[PDB]
Amino acid sequence: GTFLFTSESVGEGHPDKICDQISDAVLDAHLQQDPDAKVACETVAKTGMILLAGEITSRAAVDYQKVVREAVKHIGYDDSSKGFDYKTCNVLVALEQQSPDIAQGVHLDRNEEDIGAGDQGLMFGYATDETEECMPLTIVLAHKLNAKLAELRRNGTLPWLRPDSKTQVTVQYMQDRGAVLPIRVHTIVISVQHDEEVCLDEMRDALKEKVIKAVVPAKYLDEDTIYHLQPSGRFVIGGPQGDAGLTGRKIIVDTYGGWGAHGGGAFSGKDYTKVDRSAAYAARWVAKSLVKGGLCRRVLVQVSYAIGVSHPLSISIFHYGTSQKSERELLEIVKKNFDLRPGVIVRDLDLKKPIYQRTAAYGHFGRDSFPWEVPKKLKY
Amino acid sequence: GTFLFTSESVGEGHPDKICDQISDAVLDAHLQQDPDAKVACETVAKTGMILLAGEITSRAAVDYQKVVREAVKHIGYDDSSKGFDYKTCNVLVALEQQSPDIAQGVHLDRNEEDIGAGDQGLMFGYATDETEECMPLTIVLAHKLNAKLAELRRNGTLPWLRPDSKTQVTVQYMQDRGAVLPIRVHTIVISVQHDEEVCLDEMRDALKEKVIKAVVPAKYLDEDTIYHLQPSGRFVIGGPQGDAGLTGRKIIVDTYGGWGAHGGGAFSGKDYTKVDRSAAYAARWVAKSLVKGGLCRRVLVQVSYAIGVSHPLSISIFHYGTSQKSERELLEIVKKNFDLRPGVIVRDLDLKKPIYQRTAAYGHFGRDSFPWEVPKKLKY
Amino acid sequence: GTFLFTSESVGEGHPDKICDQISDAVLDAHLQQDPDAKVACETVAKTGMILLAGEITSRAAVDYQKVVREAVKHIGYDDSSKGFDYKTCNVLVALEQQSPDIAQGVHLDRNEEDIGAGDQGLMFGYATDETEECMPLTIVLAHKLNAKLAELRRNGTLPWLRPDSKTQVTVQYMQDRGAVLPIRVHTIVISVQHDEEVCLDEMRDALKEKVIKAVVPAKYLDEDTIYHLQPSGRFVIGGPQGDAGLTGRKIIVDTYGGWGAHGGGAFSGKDYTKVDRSAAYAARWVAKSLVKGGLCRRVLVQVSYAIGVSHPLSISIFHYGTSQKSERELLEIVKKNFDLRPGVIVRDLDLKKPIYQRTAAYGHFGRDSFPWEVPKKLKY
Amino acid sequence: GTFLFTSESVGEGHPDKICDQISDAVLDAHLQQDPDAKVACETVAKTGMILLAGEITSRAAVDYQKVVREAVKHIGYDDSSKGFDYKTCNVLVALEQQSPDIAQGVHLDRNEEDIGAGDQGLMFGYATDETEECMPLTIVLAHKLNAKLAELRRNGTLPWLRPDSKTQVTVQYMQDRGAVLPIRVHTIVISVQHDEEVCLDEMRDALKEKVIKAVVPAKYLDEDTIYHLQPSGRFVIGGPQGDAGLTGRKIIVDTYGGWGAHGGGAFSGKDYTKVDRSAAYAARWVAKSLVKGGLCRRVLVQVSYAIGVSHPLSISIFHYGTSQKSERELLEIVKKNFDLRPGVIVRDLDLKKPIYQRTAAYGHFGRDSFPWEVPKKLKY
Ligand SMILES: CC[S@@+](CC[C@H](N)C(=O)O)C[C@H]1O[C@@H](n2cnc3c(N)ncnc32)[C@H](O)[C@@H]1O
Ligand SMILES: CC[S@@+](CC[C@H](N)C(=O)O)C[C@H]1O[C@@H](n2cnc3c(N)ncnc32)[C@H](O)[C@@H]1O
Ligand SMILES: CC[S@@+](CC[C@H](N)C(=O)O)C[C@H]1O[C@@H](n2cnc3c(N)ncnc32)[C@H](O)[C@@H]1O
Ligand SMILES: CC[S@@+](CC[C@H](N)C(=O)O)C[C@H]1O[C@@H](n2cnc3c(N)ncnc32)[C@H](O)[C@@H]1O
Ligand SMILES: [K+]
Ligand SMILES: [K+]
Ligand SMILES: [K+]
Ligand SMILES: [K+]
Ligand SMILES: [Mg+2]
Ligand SMILES: [Mg+2]
Ligand SMILES: [Mg+2]
Ligand SMILES: [Mg+2]
Ligand SMILES: [Mg+2]
Ligand SMILES: [Mg+2]
Ligand SMILES: [Mg+2]
Ligand SMILES: [Mg+2]
Repeated sequence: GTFLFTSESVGEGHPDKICDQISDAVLDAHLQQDPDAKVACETVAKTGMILLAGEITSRAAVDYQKVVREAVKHIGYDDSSKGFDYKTCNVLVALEQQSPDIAQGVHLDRNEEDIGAGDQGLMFGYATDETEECMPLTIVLAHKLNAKLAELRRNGTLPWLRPDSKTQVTVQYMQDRGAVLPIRVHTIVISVQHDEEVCLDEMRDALKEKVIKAVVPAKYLDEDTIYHLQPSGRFVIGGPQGDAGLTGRKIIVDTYGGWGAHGGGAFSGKDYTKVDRSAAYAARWVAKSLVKGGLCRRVLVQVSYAIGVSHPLSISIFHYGTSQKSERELLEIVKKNFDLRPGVIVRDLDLKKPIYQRTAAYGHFGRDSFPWEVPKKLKY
Repeated sequence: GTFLFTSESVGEGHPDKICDQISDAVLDAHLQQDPDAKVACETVAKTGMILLAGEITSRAAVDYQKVVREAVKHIGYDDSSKGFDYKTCNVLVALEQQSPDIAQGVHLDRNEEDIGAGDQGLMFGYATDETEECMPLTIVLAHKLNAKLAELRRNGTLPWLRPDSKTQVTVQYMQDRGAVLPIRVHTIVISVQHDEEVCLDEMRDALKEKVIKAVVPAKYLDEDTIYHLQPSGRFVIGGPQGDAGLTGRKIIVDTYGGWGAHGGGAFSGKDYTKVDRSAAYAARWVAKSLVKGGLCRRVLVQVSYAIGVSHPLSISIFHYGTSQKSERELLEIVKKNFDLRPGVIVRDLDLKKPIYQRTAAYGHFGRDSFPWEVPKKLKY
Repeated sequence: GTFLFTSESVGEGHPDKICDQISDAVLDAHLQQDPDAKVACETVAKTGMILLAGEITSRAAVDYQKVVREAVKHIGYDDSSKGFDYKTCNVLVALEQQSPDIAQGVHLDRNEEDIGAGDQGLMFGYATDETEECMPLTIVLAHKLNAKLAELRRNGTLPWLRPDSKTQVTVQYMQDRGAVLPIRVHTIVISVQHDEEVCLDEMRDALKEKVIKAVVPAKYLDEDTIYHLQPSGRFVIGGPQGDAGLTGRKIIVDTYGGWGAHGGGAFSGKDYTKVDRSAAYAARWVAKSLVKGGLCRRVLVQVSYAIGVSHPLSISIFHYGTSQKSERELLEIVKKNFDLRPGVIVRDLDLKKPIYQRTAAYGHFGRDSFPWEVPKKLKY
Repeated sequence: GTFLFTSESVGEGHPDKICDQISDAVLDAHLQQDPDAKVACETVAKTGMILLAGEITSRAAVDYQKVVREAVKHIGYDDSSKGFDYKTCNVLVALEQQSPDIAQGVHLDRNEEDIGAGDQGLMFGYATDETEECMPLTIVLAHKLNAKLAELRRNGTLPWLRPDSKTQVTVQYMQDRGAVLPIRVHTIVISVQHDEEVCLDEMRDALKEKVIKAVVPAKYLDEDTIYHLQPSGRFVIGGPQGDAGLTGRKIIVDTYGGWGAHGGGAFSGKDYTKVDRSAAYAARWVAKSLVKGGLCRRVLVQVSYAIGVSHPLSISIFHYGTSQKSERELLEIVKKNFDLRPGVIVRDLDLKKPIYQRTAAYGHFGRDSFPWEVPKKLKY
């Protein structure tokens, strides 16, 4: 009856997450001036370099140097001794207008409600009753361990901490009629960039006492729990200097930590016409509405689109046997209650608001104060 | 009892797939000279630009200009009229050595069998008895539609075709005791870059008669099947000019098309010490061995690692109720029969051989002549 | 009594000259919207790449992709078969604001007439009565040979010509009391990029009959004149693909072809507060005013500046013995008649007008319709 | 009888000079392994970025990251607080092979002595008896002021100094039968990058007492000498962050500070087949041999070449009336005594030795221990 499941998360200074945050800072900067900006901004990070590459058509006047450098400052990379500095890094820009062939097929001369999907693709939403926020415990804990590191770095409790971090949590679960019940934490991994001066034993002691014990309820930890803390032994070189970063290379950290499924599309740097984002957000909204509405305990929702077509091509519901209603019955409830055209999702979820930089670390789901996390009351 | 599932694939000239192929061309070039090369090569593509960024420590002498340009030539981008040309594009290189802090924690002064995982992470393998190659029909068909386009482009049957393409296939399935049985094709999408001179009606006629009807068995197509062929209406601008590409932004196309699960790690540009690749390949091998061995009809396998630790932290088996044996029983069979340390996987699957460029389009799984696709005979 | 002197020139598609033209296209684009734009734009060209690097503080909204690509189109690089294409090349931008430390020292809170020099430096102007335009015959002929090539390329007379070209002219002169008198052309070199299909003998025949004989008066050519036409034997690979280009690497071609002197400063990509440009233009104006005013036959003028100081630090006149007046007397005439503060030069020479792209090939001096080429009437 | 002349120099951390030093570090790195390396390496510097662009064909295996970063370390940019750091800056490489069309025209299948010039162009050498090193006093003093700043920076006397500096020296001269005699220093400018903490009055006091008075003989300074010390008032932002740098943008600082003449060609990043360097070095050698041989007091030498042709196209001697021999007589002495083919100059001046990084700051001429500064004994 029991099994293991593992999820990971990364910190705000992880090189891939730096790129996601920058891409969404750029998106927000455009939306502040032009709510209808078309944005597809990829970021690449390596030693001393932020490169912006992609397509933007917008009426906004954006200072890319300022936006990029302020985002990196916020993350905490402000000195060459940390391996990266917002004041002195290179910022290169290779941005062009959106292809007119895409524009004519997707949104030119179309009513906002009837805007075509900005691309083809598939997307999944997922929800589980195992936590109040309707997310897997494995990823919730992984995120919280990274957030605790940032907190202790920023308040001076552990001044040897740097911004680049990774965590991983293995939980032992019991099966419960298709739902899952967390029993204990089996293994925790933490790797975090650090200054030259602190030794390994001090780091491992702090990671156990001030990070893990501050985040994970004691009821989940026991004599058998395995700890891999600074398992490489040394992590002075970090950030983009240690490892190249790219936008959209943490798509499982951004979503459900391996639970449910993923259709492949990245979120960050994209406006609402890119269904990779808007439709994945709507699918989460559907999944969370089904669980918080008491129709099931655990659920996966698939949707798909074709470029230039407003309505989804397919919708599917998988409830793992956790509902008295059939999956067909749930599908019909979803069809009666949701309009999954991108031009309607934008209204329902306020997707022209410049709130995207907030989403780009610690996961897009199970977080405070987003429209896709507020359940819709269902009629049936 | 029936449901829809959708998967996509992309062609060799899709900008993300260009980057995956280049990253693996670079990997292969190093492995040809130095079997123990440590490679973490990211590629970025935009109008007129290939950028290499990442970390390589190798004894090989590699001409990056030649490797990159030959890969782009193979894909078919050989003239400015197509939007990209291997002869005249910019190739920029920002490659450094692997971090010594990583090297000391992972492989320096370690026995090959006892090499630590090159990073933390989670990985999944999947197999399904619905096709002989043990892959989902949705993605098999999607891949084959892109390969047919490349074939007809290269043999001059449809000389208006360009290298950038995307396909998407929705299949109606029936449930069968946890396994899945394909009934019909519900919807097909094809978008492909084209020359200025061909009209939309000629393209849509050719896409139906010479591509779809040449790939999809007639038994799956009927009067109700939906066709979205060149749904944007125009796709002259394409390749990196139309849309920026990055390595590792097609991870679901590379694997199972939404079926099973994904741990988040990209494959291309990485040597065998990066468990994102080696352990995902081994997990496929386990999944396919369980199905071809008659122990189940459909199966998902999770594994996870910590950086610097050779043995996996967790292993999990999910059989969807398609075995007479318990999941615990299958886990014990897997533990008795496989050694999932990266330093052993490398031997079993010949992962120092320069065969990776072959994997970087049309999916890494269900393909001819790879060691991870040859089942292991199981003792129990 | 006789001696040789040699000067060179390059065509509009020479890689260095591509960069000068782009830098001045960017300058003009800013000046069209903001006459007080502070611009220091460097351009770099290599295979498939235009990079903009430098400092701009301006109220203008400039589309750098459009400006760069239109400039390259004008030059004639419009197909991958020519080695470079404005439609498909990479354009990268690394532009920041002008340093506030420079701004505060040079122009903030200063009256326009009393603006400080934007940098330290030295500059020279030169004029010679040997041609009506008051320029050395060697460089006048070199420029005209490149312009003839562009003409015959653009009108289809020699359709095998490509935009990248270089010329060089050696003239035998006689001394005449410090002035110089051209006697004959001693040697001509022409190298020009060409298509694969034309042979060397056809090219050399055309270069003699349709280019040289169309430009150089027959009185200068004789049986002893030496011709080095396509002396490398093959020049198919050309433009940035053959040789990297940078802004400000043709400063002698831009000025006097080795005659007179040079202080080292580049012209292109710089607004009027950069005395490298404004003061060199004023010094030409002084030199040409002295010669056209009948005060001398040949003259060199030096000026110099310190950053943040409005008046020149030094002014010097060298007349080669070609005046009845002393050099001291000429210096006093120049001091009475010219105000060489950058904030006054800007008024006199209309240096906020967007006419700089015009200057960036075929030399900045001896050209039609520039204020620095119209003599000032001198009082003394 | 008296006149002013002004020359400038820049420090090792001036952004243009950073690029020259890097380009020559790369050249030296290749020559250490392959004496016949063909090198044309341009460097570009901006905030956080070193870009290498150009053409190299060589048997050497060069680590461009190491070479670039070590050069920047030597200069003194080792912390983000100084505006640039060798440890954390971006290094990008866009290097290709030399064009085969150039190679076939210049050196393939040719005897070393009969190698063609690597390009067309003109070059000048100059010498003056006004100093023992046969250089203009104006530029000698300007160089020495920058070297003094570097000395006091590096020994901790003035720890507020940073690596980016510029100087300028105006000397009052008397005419002496075509030669020039220095009388006094008229004006000195010094601008140097500095830390936030030092005030302007302390800087100006130190610049006068510890720099100027330590370099310039007191006999040249008097009550009328003008001092412009930190004339901008503030220079905290500096190096590539303050101003973009490029290779070959200090060609007058590299040579004669405005005296004599310049043909336009840059020196740094080029092997001996590029006559811009080898022939300019030989022309200096000729000029210095004429002066040290007692044939004249001041002399200018022009040479020119065509690509693919070994012998110069023209040679000219201008002695300013400082010889009893005619210029024709001096030309014939030069022709009898020198062989100015690049394949002979290489032997005479040891131009395959990796000593070029040494030349790339403080001028290429008048410096200790170079073959072009050792006079040839002349037969006539
Ligand atoms: C796995 C190291 S790196 C990925 C592999 C690397 N591209 C290579 O060249 O081998 C991925 C992430 O892991 C973290 N990291 C970096 N250095 C260390 C280190 N010395 N120890 C532990 N973790 C580290 C950072 O987040 C980094 O982005
Ligand atoms: C969805 C177009 S693009 C992704 C959106 C784009 N970044 C934007 O700026 O809007 C993704 C892929 O879709 C394909 N594509 C490109 N142009 C067209 C087009 N005009 N019609 C249909 N498909 C197209 C290519 O594979 C391309 O990489
Ligand atoms: C001297 C060739 S290149 C400068 C040298 C080059 N960097 C190298 O790597 O050897 C300078 C210029 O010369 C012209 N050029 C280019 N190819 C040829 C050629 N094959 N024959 C004659 N001239 C040529 C172009 O203007 C070019 O910018
Ligand atoms: C003239 C400043 S800059 C050239 C102009 C600049 N591109 C602009 O955007 O206005 C040239 C050189 O001058 C020195 N410099 C930089 N900042 C200052 C400053 N604040 N005061 C004095 N000199 C300075 C450095 O060597 C620099 O490369
Ligand atoms: K990476
Ligand atoms: K993209
Ligand atoms: K060059
Ligand atoms: K500059
Ligand atoms: Mg990554
Ligand atoms: Mg997608
Ligand atoms: Mg993509
Ligand atoms: Mg990973
Ligand atoms: Mg050049
Ligand atoms: Mg200057
Ligand atoms: Mg400069
Ligand atoms: Mg030259």
